[PDB]
Amino acid sequence: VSHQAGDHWLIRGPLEYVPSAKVEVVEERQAIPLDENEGIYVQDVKTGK
Amino acid sequence: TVGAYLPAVFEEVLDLVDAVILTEKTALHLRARRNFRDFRGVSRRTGEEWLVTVQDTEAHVPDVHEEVLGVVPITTLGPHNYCVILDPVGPDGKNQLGQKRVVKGEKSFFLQPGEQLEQGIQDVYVLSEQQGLLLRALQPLEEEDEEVSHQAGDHWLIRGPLEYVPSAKVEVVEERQAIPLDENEGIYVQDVKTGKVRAVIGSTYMLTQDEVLWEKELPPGVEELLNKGQ
Amino acid sequence: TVGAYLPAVFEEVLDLVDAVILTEKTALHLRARRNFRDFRGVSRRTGEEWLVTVQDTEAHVPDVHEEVLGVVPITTLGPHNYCVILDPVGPDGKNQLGQ
Repeated sequence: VSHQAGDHWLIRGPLEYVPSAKVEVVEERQAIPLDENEGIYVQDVKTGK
Repeated sequence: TVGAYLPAVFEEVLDLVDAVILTEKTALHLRARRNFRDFRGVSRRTGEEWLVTVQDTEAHVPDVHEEVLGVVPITTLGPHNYCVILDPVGPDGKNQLGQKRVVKGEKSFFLQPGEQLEQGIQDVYVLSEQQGLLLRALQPLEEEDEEVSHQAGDHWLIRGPLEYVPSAKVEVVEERQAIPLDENEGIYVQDVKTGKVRAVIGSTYMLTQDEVLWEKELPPGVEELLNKGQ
Repeated sequence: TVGAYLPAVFEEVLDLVDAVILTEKTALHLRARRNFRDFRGVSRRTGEEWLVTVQDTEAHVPDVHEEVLGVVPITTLGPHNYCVILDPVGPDGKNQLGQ
């Protein structure tokens, strides 16, 4: 896979990661657990939706 | 010559001069006190200045014709760095007085005599999708960027996932950022070139080069009735 | 030469230099005071720098041409460790400045 300068992407799951010299770790991210009745509101910042 | 030197009767001994040992992080800056051909046979004129570097010799004993002006540390640029060189040396080996050269990237070099950096060593702009720069042309740009031309005093916007290093002919006017808006939300924008005001509604928006945010005034009772009905 | 050394009339004795004993956890950092060919025959330029390690010799007597800068401890990475090296040495044996 290829990425342009300034692009953000997410890596997830059971894995080992060593940041390449060309990559900055922006933040640690964690999944939110939700039962069939529970939810969250999320904003897609690229489209604002 | 190594060993004990015994001077001839008319040779006055003055002092011992030790070598300046060069390293790939340093260079020696010299000036000619008179005309001569140097350590590598290059003809030097009076008051001429140059650098000696490891590619010439690993140690130099400064000649009786050479004034040592000092040791010059290497300017190192990281992959994400740039710098602007004032009075840069040209192809005829002379300082290009009043001009600038912009240097980018994984590069290390010594500033030649009379060169200096405009603002030291600087960071490349890395812009995300939500970011842009407003740029001003100080002089005409012809094919400088991506097969587009700009007149002096033009403004334009660059946006999105890119690296940017401003050409010597370009001023960064401002850092500019997109405004996120859901399908019912909006902003008023005035296109200053035509003067027209419009509502931008329902998507994340980046103000193009001509535009400003426009403030809508309401009659003095209405602004309260929007809060009371909120 | 091992044993008692008797100096010739013109040889001024200065001092005894003991060997730096190397271990697989250490290396000796040296600089050349002048040009020479070293303990393994490698040509050294003035102000050049290098490391001596157990793979070269188990003990090293620093030559009169070699300035001892110090002992370098080994950098060990566990299976779960990583590190970033600044100005790393390239294929031509020179530091890649800024990389």
